[PDB]
Amino acid sequence: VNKAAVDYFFVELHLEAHYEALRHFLLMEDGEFAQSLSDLLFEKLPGELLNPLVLNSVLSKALQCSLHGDTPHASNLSLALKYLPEVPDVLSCLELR
Amino acid sequence: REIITLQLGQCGNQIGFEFWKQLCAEHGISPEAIVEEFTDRKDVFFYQYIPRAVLLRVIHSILNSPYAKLYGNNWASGFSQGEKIHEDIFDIIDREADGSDSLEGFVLCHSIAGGTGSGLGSYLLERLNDRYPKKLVQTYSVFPVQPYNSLLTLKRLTQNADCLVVLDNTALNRIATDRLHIQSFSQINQLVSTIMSASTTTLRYPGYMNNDLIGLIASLIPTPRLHFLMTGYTPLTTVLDVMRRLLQPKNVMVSNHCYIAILNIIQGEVDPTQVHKSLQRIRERKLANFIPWGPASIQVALSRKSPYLRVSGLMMANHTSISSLFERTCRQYDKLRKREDNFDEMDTSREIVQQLIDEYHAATRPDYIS
Amino acid sequence: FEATINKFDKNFSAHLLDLLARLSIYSGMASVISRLDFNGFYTE
Ligand SMILES: Nc1nc2c(ncn2[C@@H]2O[C@H](COP(=O)(O)OP(=O)(O)O)[C@@H](O)[C@H]2O)c(=O)[nH]1
Repeated sequence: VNKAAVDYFFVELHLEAHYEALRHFLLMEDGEFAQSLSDLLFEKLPGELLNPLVLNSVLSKALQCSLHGDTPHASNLSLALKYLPEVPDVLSCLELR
Repeated sequence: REIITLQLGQCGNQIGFEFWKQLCAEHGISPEAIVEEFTDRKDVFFYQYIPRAVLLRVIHSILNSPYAKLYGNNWASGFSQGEKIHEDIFDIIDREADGSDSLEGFVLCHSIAGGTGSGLGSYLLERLNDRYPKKLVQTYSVFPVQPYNSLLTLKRLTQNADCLVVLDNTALNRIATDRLHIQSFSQINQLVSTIMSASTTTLRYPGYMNNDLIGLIASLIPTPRLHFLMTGYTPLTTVLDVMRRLLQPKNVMVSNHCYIAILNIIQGEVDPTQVHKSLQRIRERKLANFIPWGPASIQVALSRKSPYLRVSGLMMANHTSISSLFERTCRQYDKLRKREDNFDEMDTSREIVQQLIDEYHAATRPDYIS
Repeated sequence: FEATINKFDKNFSAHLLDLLARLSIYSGMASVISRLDFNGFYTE
């Protein structure tokens, strides 16, 4: 049963793909993506850069410049936030789930 | 960010051709510029396939080659011809410039051995700094009245080209007779094209670090003056085998002294767990010497070979021993200065390089600052 | 007449600025502003 349970994951649901895909996006392993996401956000720097009209859309503009992705895996990249910044430091809190 | 190449003279058009053959072989691109059935981003060099080539006699045989579907002897005369076709040739550059999405640099393949291109190379770099001030330029110059045309172009390359990869035919032929046993031109360039191909391994294949041409050059070149590099390519087997065979003067493509920064590119599927171990053994045996003033290190990054085509490796370094090569050249000039409208440009050229030869010899002292 | 053309201006331009004020306050409904003004006009 167990050998048939683990095998069911790889050859049918692509567990080996999800790991080698989340690393392409979260851990920023795939270049031309972090070098295109961070490069866009850093061009701006308050009330701007915080509404879902720019940061929820900068991702859909980022994936096009990735040259790797645009698959069913490539979706589900909710570029959300977890704090409202007021205003030289080295901090810009932002998640990517 | 797109990259575009320019090839001048007889030499540049020859090695650039084989550079286009070897690169076209890396991807599944037929000689007829058509993709066959048979990950790799092929958009930086190719434009939908069409290569961003600019070719300036042998051109006839180049079109006579199966890859047709893939597109005097003085210095002042080479500079004059560049002025007579100033606007005529430049339109090709502009239409290829903005027609491209975002230009990043300008790869220049040319020779300085007294050819019409050697002057032709001097002119283009002056204008490339005139029109586009935000565009990097890289040049893979190659070294051999020959003292004249050589020392002159050095006056332009030290203030226009923000980077440079030197290749001297002398140290190349030593490799030719020893490990290929040729005793021709199309024979040595086989290895030369190999150096350039692997030089852009981190560009055509995406990686984490160094995903752009400014990612490689900004670390090595410390000042806009000390901007000269040398190369190494060992496969001609673990990581400690590669880096140790690279540091030997038998492999360097150049004819106190110490390094400023090294870059080693590994293309194999080697086990990345031992890459730190090889770094320890190189340090403890003290096989290489660095600058004393600032903390200078050696950097390594990994990538993957072309799956269509074994552990390869490239070594890129900025060694102050490159100063000796210039001393060989300029010494010949003074001897030709006493043996043979104003002859004043040749003066400032000899003047400015002697400032560079002073700038290298001053970097090896523990008090290089101020 | 000449005092009526300028009367339409202050009346229409004020009504237009009410639109872009409400079209902008949201979470396309945002790209419409880039269609209304293109020269940075109506930047008030
Ligand atoms: N490294 C290398 N140098 C070359 C090659 N072919 C020609 N050269 C150099 O080019 C120089 C001759 O230039 P030439 O072709 O006469 O100049 P042009 O007639 O103005 O193009 C020689 O001094 C060679 O050193 C080559 O395949 N490899």
